[PDB]
Order: sequence, then structure tokens, then C-alpha cells
Amino acid sequence: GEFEKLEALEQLQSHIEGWEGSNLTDICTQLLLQGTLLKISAGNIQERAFFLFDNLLVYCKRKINGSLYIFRGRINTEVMEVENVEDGTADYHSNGYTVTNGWKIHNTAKNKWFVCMAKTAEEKQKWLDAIIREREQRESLKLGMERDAYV
Repeated sequence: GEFEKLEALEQLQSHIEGWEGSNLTDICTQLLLQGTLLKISAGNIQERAFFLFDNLLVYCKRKINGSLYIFRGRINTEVMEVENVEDGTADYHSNGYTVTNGWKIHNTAKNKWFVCMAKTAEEKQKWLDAIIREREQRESLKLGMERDAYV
């Protein structure tokens, strides 16, 4: 059940070297989606492993040693905005490269942007659907709590 998923979070995290910040078992309960995406940011174009948990987005560099990943960054999804990018778009946000099957993520706490690109339209849709689901579940929990605190 829930305890088993907490142990699974601890194990998952054990495959990530150089973790920064609070532990997954303190702030997450589930993994909605993981996968490799091309990440384009001000000074880098590289593939990253992305993990979307309830409340958190993590991205890593792909690396008996259990390390598979090297920590690169995390975003509290409460301060994450996402914006679609239409195919064929090329501008400074993608460092002039043509984006297809891509979208933008805004870390509003650090005011940092980056572009994510999947390899296929179906993969992009899986990511957008998961981002929507993570936000909807989180908002539902929050509004339920506030409603019970209010009435």
C-alpha cells in the first residue's frame, strides 16, 4: 500500500547521485511519469531523465553501485508553470533550434525557463496529460482541505 510506495520512493532516490534538498519520502507519495527528454536551457542542450512525482519535478543526467542518475534539478510543482510550444517554433527560448513535440517549463520561484522536447507526439501528450493530472490531484487535495478548514 502506502508504506510500500514510501519504500519504493526511498529506493528510487537511492539510484540518484548528488541529491539536493528534502527527501522524496518527506514530500511525495507516487510517481506519475518518468522518461527521457531533450532539455534546452540558457547554457545547455542535453538529454535529461525527468521524474514527475506528486508535488515535485526532478531532472537528472543519465549516469554493486546502484547509481543510474546524477541529480541536476528540482521544481516544486506548486511554482511550476507549463506552456505549449507549437511545432516549427524556433526562437531564443530554444536557442534557435526548431522545436517539435516540445513545451516550456517555468520555475517561477527562481524565474528560470527551459524547453522540453519529446521524440514523438504521443510521448509529448503523455507528459502534458501527466502534468495536468499532477496539478489536478494537488489542487483537489488543497481545495478539499481549505473547504474543511473554512466551513
